[PDB]
Amino acid sequence: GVFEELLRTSGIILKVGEGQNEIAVDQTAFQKKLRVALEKHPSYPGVVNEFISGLESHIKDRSQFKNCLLPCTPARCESLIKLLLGIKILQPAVVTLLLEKIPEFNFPRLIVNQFKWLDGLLDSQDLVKKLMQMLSVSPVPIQHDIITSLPEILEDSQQNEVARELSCLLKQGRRLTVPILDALSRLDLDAELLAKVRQSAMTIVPSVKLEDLPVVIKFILHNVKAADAVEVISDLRKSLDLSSTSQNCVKLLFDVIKLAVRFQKDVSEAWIKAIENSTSVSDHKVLDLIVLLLIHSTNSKNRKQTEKVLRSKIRL
Amino acid sequence: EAFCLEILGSLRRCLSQQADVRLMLYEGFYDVLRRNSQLASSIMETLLSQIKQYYLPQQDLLPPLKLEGCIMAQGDQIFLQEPLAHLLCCIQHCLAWYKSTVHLEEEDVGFEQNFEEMLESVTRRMIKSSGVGVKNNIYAIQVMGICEVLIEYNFKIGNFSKNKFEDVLGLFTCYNKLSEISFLSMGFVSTLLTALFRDNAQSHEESLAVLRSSTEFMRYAVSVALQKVQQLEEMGQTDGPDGQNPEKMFQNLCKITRVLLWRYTSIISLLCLEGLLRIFNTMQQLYAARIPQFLQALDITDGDAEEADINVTEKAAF
Repeated sequence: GVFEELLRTSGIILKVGEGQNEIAVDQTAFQKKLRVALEKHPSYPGVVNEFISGLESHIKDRSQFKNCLLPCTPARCESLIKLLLGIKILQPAVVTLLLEKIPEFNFPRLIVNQFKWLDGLLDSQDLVKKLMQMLSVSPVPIQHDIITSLPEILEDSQQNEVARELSCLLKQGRRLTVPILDALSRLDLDAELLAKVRQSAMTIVPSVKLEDLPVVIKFILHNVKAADAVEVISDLRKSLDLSSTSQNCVKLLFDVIKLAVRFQKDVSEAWIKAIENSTSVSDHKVLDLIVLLLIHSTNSKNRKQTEKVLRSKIRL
Repeated sequence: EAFCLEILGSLRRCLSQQADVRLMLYEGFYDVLRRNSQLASSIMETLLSQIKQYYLPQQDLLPPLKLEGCIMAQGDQIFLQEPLAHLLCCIQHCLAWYKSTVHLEEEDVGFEQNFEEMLESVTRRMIKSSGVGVKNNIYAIQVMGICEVLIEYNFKIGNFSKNKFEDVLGLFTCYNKLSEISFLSMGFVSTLLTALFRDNAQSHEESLAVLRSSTEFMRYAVSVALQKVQQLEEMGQTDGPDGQNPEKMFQNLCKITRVLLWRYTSIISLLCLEGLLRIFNTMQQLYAARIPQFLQALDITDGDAEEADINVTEKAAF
């Protein structure tokens, strides 16, 4: 009822929805709007709750849902939920709003974009518990959706613990494999939490699909490539390297193998031990020759002995 | 220009993230708000929010600040500080710069607030293994470090003050007590600090003699100069405001060499020996070309009589 009364703070128009009725000011205008009604004029918390309901009449019109994420000329790059959607006292309030946006829902994935580096809130741990909790009632699109955004930008104190929580849940599906593997490409939810999770990674894709091949390979090699992760390479060379659209399958194999071929040098020694140890002599994979094309021939300076093992079993 | 506004507003999400980013930010806020620092208002705003947030400007409390948090115990027993030494030194430097030379946003209102908080930090600090060895290492490194940074802020905070000097003595005695249980944050308060020590006097013989008259703080001054010249001479560039722009390095190098050399030659002297020896090595093997003036900088008053072969011969003479 004081919806446009919240527009009094720094400028909020009660637009039809997708028309982002901005103020001609945004950045401190929304904080002014959650100070004026959401803090001072209607009530300390009471104005917040009444204005929640008062815009909540608008929330059936998902123009004023999805214009929150959408493009439309704001106060002077977001709309109502997304553009001016930051309250630290509204941390748990719009958190309840995030729970309410969760079940019907994508729209929940655009609410995860609304979380995509969400506002630094009252408690990420209650938020992380809630986010993971309402993912067990919904599809992995919402699970991996919120896994993407929290996967780099998350509280990191219960964040790395909740990361290990999902990496304890990461067995039952291959959904959380890639989403973990992003923040298990970015960071480590535990230090050997990372190493144990990558211990999940070896048999983590023995007979995996095409795209799960490049993804679970990016995880199964480049997540945490230690010195002894060179032996890690050998394990993968035994498990899923039976090398087989199909060139796209080769393109993903190459994306993993060659973003790692010149990212960390150890994969050079890794493909060297993948052939020269026990494959570039006895019972060779065609991916052995392919990877030799990638690792054993395609190194920047890891090629001279790359030529030595390149003709090494190439001679005997 | 949404460049700097959106750029600081992006690197806000580097405000506390794993504490290496925190260290580079605590180093680099000062450089951005010095050289390209028209926009120092929000810069001091970011420093002010951060500093008066984790650290506390409260009244009459237990510790002078709130160290409990600046530690890996501020995580999950992990040893990632988010170092109070970093943000403390950054506060003291960038405030000194922006306020005092900027008018000679977070700068001014932060100026009043940081004046209160810094007088509080001085009066409230000086006014007094394996398993928890995490606590000892992290907490104590921070404790000695915050002592050093506040020591410099005071050490320039008073022109001839015996009260400023007394709080200098108190911070120094605290540091020595930290020795009982070091890469000092002493960029010029341990580079123009010693100018009074190896100096002779100007006015406040009582002020300066109450300031340095320990041989504990005197060892702290010589050891700041020693650790510093050595880090620049071989390890890399430098610690504070004057590493990366080596023109500052050569100037302050010529000066500190002048004063340390005087206090060695005329007058503990093992320290002047050990430091001038490390330093002259750094000056032969860092400023190859600049050496033409730099050796002359110690022996000359104005470089208008000779050249560098004249310099080689005459400086070998001296």
